[PDB]
Amino acid sequence: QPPKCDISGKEAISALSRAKSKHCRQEIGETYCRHKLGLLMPEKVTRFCPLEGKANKNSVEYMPANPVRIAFVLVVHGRASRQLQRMFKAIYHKDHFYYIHVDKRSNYLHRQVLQVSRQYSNVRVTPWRMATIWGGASLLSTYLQSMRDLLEMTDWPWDFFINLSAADYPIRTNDQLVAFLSRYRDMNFLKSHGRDNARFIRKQGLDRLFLECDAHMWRLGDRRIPEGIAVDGGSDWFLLNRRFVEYVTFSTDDLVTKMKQFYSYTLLPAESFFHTVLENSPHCDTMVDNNLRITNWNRKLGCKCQYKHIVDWCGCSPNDFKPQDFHRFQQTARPTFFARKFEAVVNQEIIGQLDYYLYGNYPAGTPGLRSYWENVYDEPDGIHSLSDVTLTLYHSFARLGLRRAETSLHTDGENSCRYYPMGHPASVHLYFLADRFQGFLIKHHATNLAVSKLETLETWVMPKKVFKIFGRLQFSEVGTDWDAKERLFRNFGGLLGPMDEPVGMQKWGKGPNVTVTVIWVDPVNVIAATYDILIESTAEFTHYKPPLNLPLRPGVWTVKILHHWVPVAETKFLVAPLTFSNRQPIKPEEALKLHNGPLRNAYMEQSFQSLNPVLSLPINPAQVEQARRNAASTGTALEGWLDSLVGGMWTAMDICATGPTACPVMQTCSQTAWSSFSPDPKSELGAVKPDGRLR
Amino acid sequence: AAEGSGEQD
Ligand code: NA
Repeated sequence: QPPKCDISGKEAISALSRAKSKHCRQEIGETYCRHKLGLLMPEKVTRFCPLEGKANKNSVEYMPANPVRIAFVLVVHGRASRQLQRMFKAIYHKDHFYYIHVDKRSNYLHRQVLQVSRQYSNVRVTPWRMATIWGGASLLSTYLQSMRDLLEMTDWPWDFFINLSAADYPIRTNDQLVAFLSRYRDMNFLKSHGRDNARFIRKQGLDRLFLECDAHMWRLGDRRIPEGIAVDGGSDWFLLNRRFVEYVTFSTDDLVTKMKQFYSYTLLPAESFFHTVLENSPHCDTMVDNNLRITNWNRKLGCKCQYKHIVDWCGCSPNDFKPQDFHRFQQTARPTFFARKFEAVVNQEIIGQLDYYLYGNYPAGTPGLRSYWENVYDEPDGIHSLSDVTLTLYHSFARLGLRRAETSLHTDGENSCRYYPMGHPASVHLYFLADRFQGFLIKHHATNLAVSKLETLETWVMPKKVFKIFGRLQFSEVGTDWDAKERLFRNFGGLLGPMDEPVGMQKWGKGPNVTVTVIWVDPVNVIAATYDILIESTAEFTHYKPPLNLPLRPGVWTVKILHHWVPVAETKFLVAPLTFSNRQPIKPEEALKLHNGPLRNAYMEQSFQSLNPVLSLPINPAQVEQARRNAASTGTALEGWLDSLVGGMWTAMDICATGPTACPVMQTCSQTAWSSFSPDPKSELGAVKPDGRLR
Repeated sequence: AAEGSGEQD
């Protein structure tokens, strides 16, 4: 249907053009036309603060007689349940309160959090769940709804509100935190931007109208800053006392009313809403320009406009701490009690240092302290939440494990370690040891053919080393989902299919500027691409995604690096053929069109046939034919072709049984050191101790 | 260190 008014704004037309759903198209038009007539946004607002400007009202070894009780609001997303459990263990005290909001799209994490809320009476989860996208206006809705709920919980007499993510960690003990806040229980802790205020409004987009819908922040046009109030902002991590939270929730004065309307259509609203209300409210004289946090900002790495697909704006993110940053947690300039961000899949060592420094070492003999396990697929979420690539390869890993079981037993009689696969994988874990990726752990079901009984197993598969080499080059890798801020591939295993667009990365050490040549070679020695790159004298990482026509020929690809025709190093990566299409066994007409190389005979318009003889890469006419025969195969023939390629690039390190087994050489998973069923006390949550702590 | 996660356009 047509809109209620003529829509001529360039930005709004662009959003209507890109919006997918009918529901979202109408909400865009309605908001635009309401703003067109000037009855959506307030233009003047009352200020209730008696101060002409701001406040900024500026030891913890004493024992308070009336210690404050804290309400921790944890807004979490992702897969890092075990790291979250570890931080929860570090901040837990029986006298505090914990209200956990789990992103609507993180169901695995929500199931793990429910097990926590059931063990402890002072831990609850929000029954409502939002899809909190970066910068989305739904984050302020999340905070404001949680404050209303918390104020109505009569049995929870809390004095402070603290918000935390799964990437935060305490840098001081709970006892010191309670002592400090008990001494300043009438103060609100908020950190401002600390730069020019006019530029702050422009960089944040406060003068722009945004609308959240279909998990996207659409930019609709311009708007005026309301007159009569002072707009401030900064970090959206704060500490607010119950008095001020009560005012924000229940006040109907001109300031709170018009700000809730203004900030319903605001990008990053939690980064300026609470600042602005407090500064212009009767509580303005309580603000401390310090949020008691250390945020690891490194804008030379974290400002890459990496959310352009979620919001109609650019943005920045803090970096993850590394072990060399431990000294920063010992400064005494200003008081600080929390820090972010931490990520166990990026660097766990610094987390261990921080935790043992606060609460002491674990006893000698404690297992798992240098290990990390992260679940990347759980059966209740369904195979349709996986892709055809990950589903194909997880099945292959499981079969690789069963083949290890059969070959591990040596006997002339019947083999009691012979299995037949059943169904789909039950779960998949990433496995790290001392900040070094070890591979995948696949839990799967199978029938033991000797006794004819079903068993559950977990298999450990690890990728074979492929990088082969006084230059500056330190490492070379091919992958997808390159993280420019943390300089790593988020597709950890390098799982690739024919329709994927690989990326070549190189890592360099200090040295003078040089230029190198990169060569991409497909499984039958066809050169796909060639280009030179200047390695700046300061460059540490380089990467590039060549434009290759799809589908990619399946098999083992090779990337080579030369310096004026002098070979330097090389790496390999696997483009795997797929056994599933839409989660169903692939049909001959589909396998044919997908596994026979790119439509155009070559990968790019430019050809490089002149380089095959120079690089000693002849093209055997027999391989090309066999590759054509492999492209039409299905079923068993295709399963044997895939498993052959996987076996050449992956190793089944071990396999264990979760319950009773008939295979006499199979370990019990709980008795191994690598299984996700083995003890991991640092992330396990037991009974509350006499001191009220879990750690 | 400065605060604010927004960069223009
Ligand atoms: Na509970």
